[PDB]
Amino acid sequence: AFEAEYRLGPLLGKGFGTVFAGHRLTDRLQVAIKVIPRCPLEVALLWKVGAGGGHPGVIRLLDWFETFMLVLERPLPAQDLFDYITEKGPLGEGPSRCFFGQVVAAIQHCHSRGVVHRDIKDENILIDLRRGCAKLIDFGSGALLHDEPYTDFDGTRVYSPPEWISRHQYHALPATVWSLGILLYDMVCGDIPFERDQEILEAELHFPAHVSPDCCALIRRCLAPKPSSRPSLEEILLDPWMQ
Ligand SMILES: O=C(Nc1cnccc1O[C@H]1CCNC1)c1csc(-c2c(F)cccc2F)n1
Repeated sequence: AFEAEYRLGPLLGKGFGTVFAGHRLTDRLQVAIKVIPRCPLEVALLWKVGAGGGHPGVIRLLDWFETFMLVLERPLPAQDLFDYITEKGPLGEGPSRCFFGQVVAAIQHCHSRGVVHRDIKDENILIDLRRGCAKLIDFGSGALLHDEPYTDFDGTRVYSPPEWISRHQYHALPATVWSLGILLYDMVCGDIPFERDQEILEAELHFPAHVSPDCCALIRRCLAPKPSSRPSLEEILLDPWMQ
């Protein structure tokens, strides 16, 4: 059945499992097909967040199969943000604001469906380059959202907050916001702020000279060491740099 409705094209990336470009046979709609080995949570999380729309900041799930294979939308043309930055350098504050804005709303959306992505990072933001639009991908390591802390966590280390590194403490919202701060620093500076555990734990920020102080202040807020010092998502949207 899979091989009846869909044709796998080139490998696009191989942790998540593996993602391919493909087409849906009947109408040659372009899709991405994500293969996983060993029903997975990702399908459920994608369902919850897709259901009735749901959001333009989130890649839609279109179909899934056992043999596990997920059929995802594929904007044409598209590039993840990591590769974009590799090729083009930091986004610069005007387009970061817009993309950062979109990511935050996608995250808010997800939280509204009770889903925490838990792996926000630039490899996981797809830029749909026709519409000028960021989309969240890769829910393979997300969870259902709760007040209660986690240790279910298997994220990307360099986007993980100090209290996870130090205490194995994962609080969904503060850890999300921490990762947003990493991402934003990524976007405007062209690299992550902290490469090693020790750097995360110290959390010391040295901004390149080109980063505006407005952008600095927001990033410092998101990357506060103590998780309760961190803004909520609404505070971030209301930050003066975000206007
Ligand atoms: O779901 C996706 N991706 C993903 C999911 N789940 C886990 C990992 C995923 O991606 C990996 C490759 C790029 N970043 C991580 C996805 C949908 S469309 C797409 C995509 C594209 F349309 C053009 C170029 C590169 C692309 F990736 N990707």
